[PDB]
Amino acid sequence: MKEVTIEIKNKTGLHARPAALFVQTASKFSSQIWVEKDNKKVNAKSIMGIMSLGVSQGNVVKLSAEGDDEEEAIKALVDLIESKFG
Repeated sequence: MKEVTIEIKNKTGLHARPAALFVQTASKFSSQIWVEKDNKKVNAKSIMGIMSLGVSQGNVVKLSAEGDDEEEAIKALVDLIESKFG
């Protein structure tokens, strides 16, 4: 299991296209991936889960993954977030 604490810095946070890019990037991996904000942990592959988290610009979330490609999965999301979703 791999976990990372990270600040989301893009305008819309986890909303709009960035929200879709995020969901589709996690769906690329077989591992189960979660996002926690405050006290609420949701599935990173679920758009409804991400929306319910209400992640805005500047918010600090905790990404975690568990599976055969958990390291690659976390790395992929980190690189995506750090590029501010292109």
